[PDB]
Amino acid sequence: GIVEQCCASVCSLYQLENYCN
Amino acid sequence: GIVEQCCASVCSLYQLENYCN
Amino acid sequence: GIVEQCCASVCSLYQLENYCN
Amino acid sequence: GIVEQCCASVCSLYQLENYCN
Amino acid sequence: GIVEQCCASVCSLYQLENYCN
Amino acid sequence: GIVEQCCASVCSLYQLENYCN
Amino acid sequence: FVNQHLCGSHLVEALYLVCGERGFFYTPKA
Amino acid sequence: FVNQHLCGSHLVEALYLVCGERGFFYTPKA
Amino acid sequence: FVNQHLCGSHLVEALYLVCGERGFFYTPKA
Amino acid sequence: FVNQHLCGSHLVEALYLVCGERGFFYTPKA
Amino acid sequence: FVNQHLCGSHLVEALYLVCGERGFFYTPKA
Amino acid sequence: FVNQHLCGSHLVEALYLVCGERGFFYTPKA
Ligand SMILES: [Zn+2]
Ligand SMILES: [Zn+2]
Repeated sequence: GIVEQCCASVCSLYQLENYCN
Repeated sequence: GIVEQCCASVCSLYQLENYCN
Repeated sequence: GIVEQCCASVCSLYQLENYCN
Repeated sequence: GIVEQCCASVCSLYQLENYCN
Repeated sequence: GIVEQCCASVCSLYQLENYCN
Repeated sequence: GIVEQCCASVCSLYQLENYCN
Repeated sequence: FVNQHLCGSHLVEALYLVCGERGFFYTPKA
Repeated sequence: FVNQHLCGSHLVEALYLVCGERGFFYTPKA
Repeated sequence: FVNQHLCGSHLVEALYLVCGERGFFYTPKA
Repeated sequence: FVNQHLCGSHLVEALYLVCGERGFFYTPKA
Repeated sequence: FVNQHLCGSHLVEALYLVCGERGFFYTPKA
Repeated sequence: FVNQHLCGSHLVEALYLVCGERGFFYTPKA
């Protein structure tokens, strides 16, 4: 998941938007 | 909501547990 | 300045990009 | 100590209460 | 106390050193 | 640089002053 | 534990602390 | 914007900044 | 993305997030 | 509440949240 | 170094920074 | 003051505290 990917690898702010309400 | 209870007013750690999944 | 725009008023992440080197 | 244990291993919020005044 | 000096008023890093053990 | 040294090794607050305006 | 005023990012930091692995939902509008 | 390495509470901080008033869901694996 | 009130250290945290490796300048006086 | 892995300033943040107005002592080993 | 308004968790973060390994005591009531 | 191990946003926090109103430049290598 994003939680894992952002920490194990790397992630972008655009990817984080998918988790907004 | 959470904001009205924890920011406007004060709230306990126990109350915050109501927002855990 | 940045402070007047993001703290006094509100600002977007895009506006913050103006301060990146 | 708690400082070490919380970081080397894991610790609970209940254990952290022992350090309050 | 520390709060009255650093939050109500302003204080320097040097003043904060008075609270180190 | 300071960014690297502070994280790879260690740095002091006095060294960080060199980066202030 | 004591009561406290928690606003903005400080509120979500506390939720992260309390909930941990369980995860949480932050919903201002609710 | 650039790619970021976000772990722990640092991620929930990023989420709070990106979602703001819209709110968000923090769902880790466990 | 949404608009937000960012003050003090919270403002520099956001700059760090947005700018990342590029780096940034925080200049209150400007 | 769940178990937490807290290091550095992240621990003092947890302490501040748990103790609040009661205050606390931060005593690491060295 | 400059003077600054430090409140809540921000105040304990600064103490952690300044004191480091020495440790500190945060006592609001005093 | 003592030596500190500062990484990520933890460094920009230290910079904000040391420089305050003077402002600062965050210039990492990349
Ligand atoms: Zn704050
Ligand atoms: Zn961290």
